[PDB]
Amino acid sequence: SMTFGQALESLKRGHLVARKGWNGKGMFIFMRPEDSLPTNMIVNQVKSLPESFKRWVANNHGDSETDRIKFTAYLCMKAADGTIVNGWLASQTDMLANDWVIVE
Amino acid sequence: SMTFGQALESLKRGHLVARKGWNGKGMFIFMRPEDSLPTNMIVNQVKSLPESFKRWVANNHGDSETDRIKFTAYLCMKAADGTIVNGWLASQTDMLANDWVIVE
Amino acid sequence: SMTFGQALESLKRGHLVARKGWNGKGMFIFMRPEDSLPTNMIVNQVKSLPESFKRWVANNHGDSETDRIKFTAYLCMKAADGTIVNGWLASQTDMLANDWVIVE
Amino acid sequence: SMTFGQALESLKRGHLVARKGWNGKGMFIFMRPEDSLPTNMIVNQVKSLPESFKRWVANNHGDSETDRIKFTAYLCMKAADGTIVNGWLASQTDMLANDWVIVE
Ligand SMILES: Nc1nc2c(ncn2[C@@H]2O[C@@H]3COP(=O)(O)O[C@H]4[C@@H](O)[C@H](n5cnc6c(=O)[nH]c(N)nc65)O[C@@H]4COP(=O)(O)O[C@H]3[C@H]2O)c(=O)[nH]1
Ligand SMILES: Nc1nc2c(ncn2[C@@H]2O[C@@H]3COP(=O)(O)O[C@H]4[C@@H](O)[C@H](n5cnc6c(=O)[nH]c(N)nc65)O[C@@H]4COP(=O)(O)O[C@H]3[C@H]2O)c(=O)[nH]1
Repeated sequence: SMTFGQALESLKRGHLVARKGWNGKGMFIFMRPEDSLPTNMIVNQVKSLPESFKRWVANNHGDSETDRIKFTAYLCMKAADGTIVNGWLASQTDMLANDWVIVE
Repeated sequence: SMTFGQALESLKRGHLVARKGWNGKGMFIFMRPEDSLPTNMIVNQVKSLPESFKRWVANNHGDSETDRIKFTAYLCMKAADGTIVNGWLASQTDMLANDWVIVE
Repeated sequence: SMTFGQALESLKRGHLVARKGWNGKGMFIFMRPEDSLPTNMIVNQVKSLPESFKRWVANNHGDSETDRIKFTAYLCMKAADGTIVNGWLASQTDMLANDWVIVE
Repeated sequence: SMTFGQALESLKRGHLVARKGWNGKGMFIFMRPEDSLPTNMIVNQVKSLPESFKRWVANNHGDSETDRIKFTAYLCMKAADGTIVNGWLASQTDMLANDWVIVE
């Protein structure tokens, strides 16, 4: 069994982790990596951003081929139902628990 | 000024919102949309997923051209420093505040 | 059939609320009220604070100044197991869902 | 120069911790301890609970049964403005950062 801090260090190394308290169900959390993207690609290609954000980027960067915007790493959950919940957050219980385990 | 609930309804409609308490700084939050992705593309194309997740998908879906996995909508923050924080979360203060405003 | 924003407005008015899927486990959330306490009370009376915090207050707030410290309102959950989780937080799913209901 | 996991272990041992960038504003987080309270006390004594919750306990827990209710440990923040934010939550950035420090 691990603390949440050990779970986090495992997540940073690319592993899948879970809490025993979740009682299996095929649930686990994982980390999606950071990347820095060109603003022109943000404006002209990226599907998964709302138009208001893309318009803001376009207004402040124009046609720049060199400007970039950093998208941070973040945690996600593969839920029991199979869906990926982007932006998983840790409850007080999760943060203080010592029942974390490695899934992969 | 708006409650967090009004801010959320604005976010669902694609707007950028902020709290006055943040004191400007060009900060705002926004919603990234939901999508359902083919598992073959998850395995063979998606860059922004860790290899452990991609290997799990490959082992359970193989070469399927029809299986899909849903990635939920989520909130993000465009921070003062210009970075996009994926998976923004609301503090108790944020949830209970009535100083939310529309940015765009 | 209530958004999270409407659930929050109901919580601010003292109700117990839940998402429909929680019914089987009987979970709900509620809001604990704000209060402002005098520094002497914090240092010498309040049991539910760690010694380091009481000590910080004593040394960074003379109780000779007449100062009070505000303890903010916050959300809590009555869990399936019957425990009270202080400091409940909303997942992306919870924030964007429209299946909230009033329990009382 | 501490991960969030090491910060959590220090919090569990009663310390006040912060991220380095918080120094200018003097913010820190701390853990409030768990306790178990008898139901009669919850219904008839505890001020810092809403009436609906006290009423729920009274009607879903006879105080004739000898039952106690556990109130979990949780994190809090001493904010820049000096207020105590009950139920502090960790952002993705906070969870993945390695700039945590012990304040006391
Ligand atoms: N709604 C939704 N769609 C998803 C999600 N994950 C993947 N997709 C879809 O899969 C496409 C390819 O993802 P990719 O290979 O990571 O290719 C991505 C990736 O390389 C990069 N990118 C965009 N946003 C981020 C981000 O927040 N973090 C990282 N690390 N890369 C990102 O930009 C490329 C193009 O992005 P898109 O045009 O959006 O193209 C995305 C998008 O249509 C998700 O969680 N939600
Ligand atoms: N560990 C733990 N114990 C709990 C909890 N809820 C109640 N108690 C216990 O019940 C006692 C009485 O609570 P109270 O009548 O609300 O009486 C409280 C309340 O009036 C006030 N107070 C302290 N902290 C807060 C806070 O964060 N918010 C509010 N609104 N009042 C607070 O100070 C009084 C004395 O506090 P204590 O000496 O701590 O005394 C508390 C504490 O021993 C909980 O969630 N966790």
